[PDB]
Amino acid sequence: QKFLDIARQTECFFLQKRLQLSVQKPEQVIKEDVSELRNELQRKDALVQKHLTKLRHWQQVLEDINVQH
Amino acid sequence: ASEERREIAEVNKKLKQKNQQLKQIMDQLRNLIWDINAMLAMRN
Amino acid sequence: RNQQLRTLQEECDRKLITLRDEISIDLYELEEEYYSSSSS
Amino acid sequence: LPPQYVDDVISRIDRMFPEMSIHLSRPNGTSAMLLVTLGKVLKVIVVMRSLFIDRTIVKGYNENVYTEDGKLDIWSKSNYQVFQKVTDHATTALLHYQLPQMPDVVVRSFMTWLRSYIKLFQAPCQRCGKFLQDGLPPTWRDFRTLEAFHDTCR
Amino acid sequence: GVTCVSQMPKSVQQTVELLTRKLEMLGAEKQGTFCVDCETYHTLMYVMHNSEYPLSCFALFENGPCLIADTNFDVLMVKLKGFFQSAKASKIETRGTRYQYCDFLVKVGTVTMGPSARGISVEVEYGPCVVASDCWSLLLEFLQSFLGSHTPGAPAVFGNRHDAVYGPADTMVQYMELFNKIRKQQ
Amino acid sequence: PHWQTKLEAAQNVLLCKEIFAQLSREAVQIKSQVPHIVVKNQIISQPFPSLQLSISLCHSDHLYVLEHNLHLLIREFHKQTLSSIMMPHPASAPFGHKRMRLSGPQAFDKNEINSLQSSEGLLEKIIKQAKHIFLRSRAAATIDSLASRIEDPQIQAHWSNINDVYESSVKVLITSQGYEQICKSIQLQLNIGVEQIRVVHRDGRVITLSYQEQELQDFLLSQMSQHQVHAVQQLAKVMGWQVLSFSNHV
Ligand SMILES: [Zn+2]
Repeated sequence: QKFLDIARQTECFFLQKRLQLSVQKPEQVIKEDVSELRNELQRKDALVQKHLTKLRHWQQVLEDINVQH
Repeated sequence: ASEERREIAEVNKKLKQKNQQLKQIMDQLRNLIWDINAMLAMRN
Repeated sequence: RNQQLRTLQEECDRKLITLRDEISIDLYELEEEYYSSSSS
Repeated sequence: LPPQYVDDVISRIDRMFPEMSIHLSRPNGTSAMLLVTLGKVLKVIVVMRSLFIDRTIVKGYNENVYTEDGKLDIWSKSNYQVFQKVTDHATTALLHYQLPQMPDVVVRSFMTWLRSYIKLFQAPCQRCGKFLQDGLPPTWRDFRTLEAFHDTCR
Repeated sequence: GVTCVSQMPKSVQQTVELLTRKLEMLGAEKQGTFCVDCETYHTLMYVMHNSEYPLSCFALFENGPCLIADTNFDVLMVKLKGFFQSAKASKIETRGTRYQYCDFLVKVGTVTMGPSARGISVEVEYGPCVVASDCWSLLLEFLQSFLGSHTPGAPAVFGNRHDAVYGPADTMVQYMELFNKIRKQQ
Repeated sequence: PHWQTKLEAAQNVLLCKEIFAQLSREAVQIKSQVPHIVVKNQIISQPFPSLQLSISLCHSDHLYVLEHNLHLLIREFHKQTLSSIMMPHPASAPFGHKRMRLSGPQAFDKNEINSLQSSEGLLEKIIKQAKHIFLRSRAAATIDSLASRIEDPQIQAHWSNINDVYESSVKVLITSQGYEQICKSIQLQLNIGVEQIRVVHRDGRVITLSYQEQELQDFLLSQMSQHQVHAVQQLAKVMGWQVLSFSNHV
């Protein structure tokens, strides 16, 4: 188990070392930021659509319980 | 690229503006869940 | 009449609680989203 | 999680520990408010939503549990300092046993903690005498090793 | 909750102040003045007018049935005196100053068989729990700081059932035993 | 029915006039360390230094959670009389509060019985609530504002779904950028009391609190710097790095 971790913590270290060196010259991390921010907004709007239809659905029944009184 | 940074700022501004729309929602949703419980807990 | 009126108060409350219940789960999922907002 | 699933999980909790007795009133909407009695030592009311507990009011056996009707009246704190400290410790300890992934373990993890409280007033702490600086007995069980050292003790 | 009533006997009056001083060293706020009163009858029976239970009257026997009755129970006794022998010999009342310490409600007062004042009584009622005998270990260590080298080993009022409610009633049985010793000697 | 609505408005007015009278008598007759003021139709009071309660009958800003609660709270006061609780389950007994009649003969204590009879009437039952309705806001806005102001760690607040008047339950999960799994750290359950908030810290420490908004904001900021230090410790546990001297406070 201890051999598992150290050989793995060394593996990610190599990639992590590349990441910062790969952060500098290319624009890819910025490009991933473009996608991630776009995805985050898309998820935000999708949550809204879930909100409105549910909120509108509740608005109907509450009004319905009022017309019946 | 300088232009790419500008688009990120535009995306951030839109996202930041959308966040303002979102914060009001919680306050309203929060306020409603506050009010319903306070009104009900006092029920006779 | 006192009997029939009490049912309405209990009836609307039952539906009223369910509104609070569903908003609670809806608020909880939304509440997390605002704090998750990155860079803003 | 489904409302029916909540009852099954808690009903399963009662089986493991003979001393604990759990009552499921559910006065509010689909938020179980199970009541746990630890034999005769103490009572407690915990509110939980969708099988994720978020509060614990540890009222002693002496103190009343309801107010004017079957209403559970979770809020009313204990009139004794000892149970007040346990309330905070239960309030704090409830969190440390929260695993976001699994809903079943967190409830069970909290109960074995509460089950460890049956021996209150009778177990010395490993660090100093049973009775501490203030008027409180142990009132502090470690999360993993089940020690008895007080609030002032670490 | 759970209590250990006992007596801790020159300068008997000075003992209370000295004993209170020992209590004061620990630190306990003066939250009132308790007043426990005992009454005595022939056939016997005792009605224990206890403080901190303003309504309860606590009628009791030597070893038998005990009932908890509101303050009006006394009015029955005075009116019922005809068939009984009321106020047969003397009424012993013990009044003292309440010293509630951080949920321990420990009180000490000089028992006064009016107006003699021959004894000292210590009340150490521990509110939290009703379970007492299988919880007795707590009270002793609280005592050891209060009094010196003569801790009462056990109150002896505990019959040790499988599941044990104690409540307030059996405490009055404990008070009577202390009063019995005081009455018997001097 | 036109006659029905006309009568309903009158009944509401007669009840409303009673509500102000109950508050209006209570405010000046008794004192609770607060300077109530009486004007024609406005009972001005100052529960907090920064709050002004305009409970003003209006004849012919509106919370509607405090306003409605008055109408309902009065009934409980009205209900206490001529109720089913008063009557004795034993056929022969004087009329009395059922819980009270079983209190005296069951050896209840000096403190509990006194507490039950010490009901505060009407004004205290609402001022204390407004004394909590807005203290919640000052503690809710600060948490909401703090998330936007400080972006380095992310404050997270999971507000409880059952928060009755005179109490509110909080969750706070102060996690860093996106490292929820690798780094889960101090999360405190803040409790909004009537006068002062109450928190219990993750490690076990209990902090009572102050009531002012500024004091709360300081506490979160102090817990802010603590988490970033804890992030070092968590990485030390999971990174190839090993721990050295730790100083949780100072
Ligand atoms: Zn210790």
